[PDB]
Amino acid sequence: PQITLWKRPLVTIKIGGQLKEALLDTGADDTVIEEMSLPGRWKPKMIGGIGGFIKVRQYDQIIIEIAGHKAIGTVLVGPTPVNIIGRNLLTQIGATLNF
Amino acid sequence: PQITLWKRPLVTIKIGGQLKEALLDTGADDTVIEEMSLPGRWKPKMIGGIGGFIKVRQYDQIIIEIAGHKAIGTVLVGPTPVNIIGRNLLTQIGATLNF
Ligand SMILES: CC(C)(C)NC(=O)[C@@H]1C[C@@H]2CCCC[C@@H]2CN1C[C@@H](O)[C@H](Cc1ccccc1)NC(=O)[C@H](CC(N)=O)NC(=O)c1ccc2ccccc2n1
Ligand SMILES: [Cl-]
Ligand SMILES: [Cl-]
Ligand SMILES: [Cl-]
Ligand SMILES: [Cl-]
Ligand code: NA
Ligand code: NA
Ligand code: NA
Repeated sequence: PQITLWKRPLVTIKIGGQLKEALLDTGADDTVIEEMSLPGRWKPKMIGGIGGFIKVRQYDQIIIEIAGHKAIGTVLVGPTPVNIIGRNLLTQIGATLNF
Repeated sequence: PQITLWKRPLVTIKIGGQLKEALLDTGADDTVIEEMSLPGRWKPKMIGGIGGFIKVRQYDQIIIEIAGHKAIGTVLVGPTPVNIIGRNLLTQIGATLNF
């Protein structure tokens, strides 16, 4: 599938067995998910955006499904306003920007 | 043209007669450029993202070139750490997300 950008590119994801909505974000290096209970070991990290940095929990090797595609990689969990799928997982699902 | 996402999707832009580098950002609603003198009328705005809000100057109807593509639209000028091309201009240059 090919998405225009007239609306936010929101898709369904599954993480921790839960369905959620998230933004496909080519401008994000990392994947940041809103506060949730997620099993697995983690470590503290800061991540930055406009407005400055926030403290998150970094979980490595998390299995996530993104619009039906399975990916495994690092997921950051913390007080983001919007769930973001960034380039570390967009590359694993084969997403590209075309134009 | 197809851009893979193993690295940040940075392109060259021309704005105000000056060349700059900017990120093609499907997760951004708006286009945000670092502090610069830009001629024209503007009005203040606040925009938000991962670390909170920043104040910007909103300029409408700015002529901009993005990776060789002309566009005319709203540019926000303020203390972003990275120049961002968001969906208001990605739709004009014909970008789509393919996965
Ligand atoms: C630019 C504006 C119009 C404000 N839009 C947004 O910021 C919306 C806000 C939405 C709701 C909150 C959750 C994020 C989403 C997506 N974003 C866009 C989104 O694409 C945003 C754009 C951006 C890129 C670079 C630097 C700053 C801002 N990316 C990000 O917020 C990601 C998050 C991350 N760590 O992966 N930041 C970066 O990948 C990133 C890269 C380089 C940096 C250098 C110094 C300082 C900060 C840096 N942040
Ligand atoms: Cl780390
Ligand atoms: Cl299944
Ligand atoms: Cl200047
Ligand atoms: Cl002027
Ligand atoms: Na789906
Ligand atoms: Na106007
Ligand atoms: Na794909």
